[PDB]
Amino acid sequence: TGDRKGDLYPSSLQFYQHPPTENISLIEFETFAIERLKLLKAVENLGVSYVKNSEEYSKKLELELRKLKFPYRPLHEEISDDVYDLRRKDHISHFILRLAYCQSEDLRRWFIQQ
Amino acid sequence: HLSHSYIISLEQIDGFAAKSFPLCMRQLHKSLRENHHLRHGGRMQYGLFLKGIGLTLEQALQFWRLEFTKGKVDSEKFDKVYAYSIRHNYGKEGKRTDYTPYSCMKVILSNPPSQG
Amino acid sequence: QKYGSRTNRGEVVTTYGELQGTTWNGGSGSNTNVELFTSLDEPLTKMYKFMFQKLMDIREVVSIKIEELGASLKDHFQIDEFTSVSLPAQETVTVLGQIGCDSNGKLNSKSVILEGDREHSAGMQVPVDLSELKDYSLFPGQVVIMEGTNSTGRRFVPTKLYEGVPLPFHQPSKEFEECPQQMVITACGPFTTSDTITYDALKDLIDIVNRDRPDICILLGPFLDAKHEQIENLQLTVTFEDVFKRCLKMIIEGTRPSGCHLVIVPSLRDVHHDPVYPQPPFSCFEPAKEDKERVHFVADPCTLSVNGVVIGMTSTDLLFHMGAEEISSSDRFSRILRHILTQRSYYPLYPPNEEINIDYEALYSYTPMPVTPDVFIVPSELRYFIKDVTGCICINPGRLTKGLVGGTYARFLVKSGAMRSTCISAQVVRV
Amino acid sequence: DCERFKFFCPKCGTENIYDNVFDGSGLQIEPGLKRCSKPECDASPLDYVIQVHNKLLLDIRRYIKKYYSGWLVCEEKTCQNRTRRLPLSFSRNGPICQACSKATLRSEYPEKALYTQLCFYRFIFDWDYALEKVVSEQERGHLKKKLFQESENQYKKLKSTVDQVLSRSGYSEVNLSKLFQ
RNA sequence: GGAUACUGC
Ligand code: SF4
Ligand SMILES: [Mg+2]
Ligand SMILES: [Zn+2]
Ligand SMILES: [Zn+2]
Repeated sequence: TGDRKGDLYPSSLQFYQHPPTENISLIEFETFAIERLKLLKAVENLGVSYVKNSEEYSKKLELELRKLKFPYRPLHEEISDDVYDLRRKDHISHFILRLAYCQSEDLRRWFIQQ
Repeated sequence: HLSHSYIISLEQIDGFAAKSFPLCMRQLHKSLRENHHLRHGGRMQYGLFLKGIGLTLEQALQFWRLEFTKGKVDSEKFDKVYAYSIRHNYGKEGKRTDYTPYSCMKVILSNPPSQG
Repeated sequence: QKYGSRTNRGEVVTTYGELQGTTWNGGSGSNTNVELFTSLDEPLTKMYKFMFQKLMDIREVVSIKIEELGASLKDHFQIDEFTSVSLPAQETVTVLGQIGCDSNGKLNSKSVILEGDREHSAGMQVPVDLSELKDYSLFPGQVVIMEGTNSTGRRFVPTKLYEGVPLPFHQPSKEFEECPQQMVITACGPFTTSDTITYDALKDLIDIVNRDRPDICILLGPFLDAKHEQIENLQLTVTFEDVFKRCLKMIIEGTRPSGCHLVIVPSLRDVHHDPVYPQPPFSCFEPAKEDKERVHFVADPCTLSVNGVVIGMTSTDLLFHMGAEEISSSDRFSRILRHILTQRSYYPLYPPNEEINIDYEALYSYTPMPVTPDVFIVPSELRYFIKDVTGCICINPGRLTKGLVGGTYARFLVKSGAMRSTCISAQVVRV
Repeated sequence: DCERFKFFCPKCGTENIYDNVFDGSGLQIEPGLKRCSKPECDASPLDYVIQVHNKLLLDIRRYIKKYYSGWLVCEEKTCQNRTRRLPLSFSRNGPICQACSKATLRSEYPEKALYTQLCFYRFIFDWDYALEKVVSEQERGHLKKKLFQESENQYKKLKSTVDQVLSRSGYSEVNLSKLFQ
């Protein structure tokens, strides 16, 4: 909690219920959108290639999450600023992709699945 | 465009019409490509034949849409009218029966063709 | 070479007001209070996001400009009702609108159109026939009220052109009644010769400042001209920001002995600054702790208060811009200056000249003239002058450098409540 | 539809067109500003990075001036009226052309055009983006070593200019409250 | 190609 943080992101996992209210930059918008698109495409490819309970699936998904810097593991330390940042990413990116993936039923289904 | 962000074929049908298509289908295809429109009997016969060769519902829909759109008709008109017929030929609606392709006996003894 | 060997150094090329001695001296900014004119509208003091103009927003801004000026003029003239410009009129009707040219060229008496506001005319235009108007002076973007008739429904024929109404002058408070007269030296760019980047004229002006110890020094851009031959052809070995920083350091440090309040006004020709009008103040230089109270980075245009004296200033060459478009029935500069004062905007020309980028929301918010200024600094490529237009002393000090040869600056004395003679004396002098 | 970055070599005077961060394929790939386009010319544009900065600022000024010129063209082919003046008479689609009174005036250089031009100038200097997206695997490996750190730093500095300009553009903040409600 | 409805003007 360095400068402008709060209790807005208690846990890693979330149901994505409350839309973000912040003012972000266009560069941040684009970066978050593309990064989560990469994450979801990786999820889809790994689901097609491997069994979702397989250990290969878990290893590859962890590698992708680490590469794109998304929250995937808990931390019993506290809400570190870096962690906060990651969670914020996740929360905003999700809703951005919602805006991207609500035009057509097909798209909707795909999004939901991933 | 995020979804499109980098991070049997219809075309060969014409080729088949050169060699494999029986003369009936060859005539129907020639007329279709000459005028981009077929009377009801031709539509039924050619649709059933293209179902027989293996053209999937999506493939047949795409082919008929592309062929008819050139005939100076509204794009929405196709989905309004001919989509149901195309679906029915594949047993998708109505009684929902997988209608078999016409047999030569049926074609000979089916509706007698007339002018046009 | 030519500049360094000039022989007319210090020559007074123009004079106005009370005669003064051959030498001018100031208070070194001792009993001086310089601020931005505190009006209802907030001043432009920081960058505003630009490059995003909706045509609807431009329409709204122009329409509200016409509507507001017309409302003030209607109250002043006791006009009963305005009529739609486009509708036919067999009898005489009063119409409010703005002038324009029917084509892209320069306005002439046969190419005048009147465009009404959204409230009274739905934004419709009408051609204007100036055959029945005996005296007129029109420029594009000028908000006017005219009495005329439109018998054919296709051509408006004005018969009366209502005169402009300037804003009232400022009524100074007594807080500055006992303050002495203040000396102001004003100069405008370019500050370096066409073939040099050494700022020799600026050094001479700084020497003059330290010699005369004025109370305020108003420096108007450009400080790093975009049209400088060295700049355009990319012969500079240092970044634009570095040259501008060096120039500002020279100005500020060199004026330390004089203790003179510096007012820096940007120019649209500043190659290192944001190219948008109204121009935000410079923000790339942080004065030392010993010069923070002396340096004022103001916006273009600026309305300054100096011990109660209101000075309007703009770096934009308003006179050159409007002289190319003003049409008159029969002093041209005095007419243009009166037009500027009566329209109550520091840039009433619409469409603007080709050399100025106008953000119309910022123009609406930061170009209204709060009052009629006591002194109006309007540097121009045209000849230097000191004119008295409707009681306002309009000073064009020229430009410090005119090509290869040295230019001119101006010095004037201002005291609140003098005699309306707020400008005791003024002089355009050679560098 | 965006203009590419034109820089005249100070030594030879030949125009260099830059449209990507990297030029060439395989191990022969290097940053565009490393070598001149003229084989006989040994001058490295990376040496004259002050001049590149100045030319970039001049180009940005040129594009901003083009946008604020406010040129409008009638969308009707048979009219194609070109005017600087925006009329207050509007239809549902926008300004009504005063030459024909039946068609809409469209901006010759809309805001999207300027935004895309600035984004392209940022793109042609985005080292990290080029490495991730544009560059291949072997090329990425060859470019992710030393011997290019100085070029990387200069490219970062040059991208800082376009980033600064874009930060001052209203076409640079996204209000997520307005999007999600 | 056919069949079943009911709006309009
Ligand atoms: S209907 Fe049968 S016999 Fe007649 S041309 Fe076609 S395939 Fe040959
Ligand atoms: Mg029919
Ligand atoms: Zn070269
Ligand atoms: Zn037109």
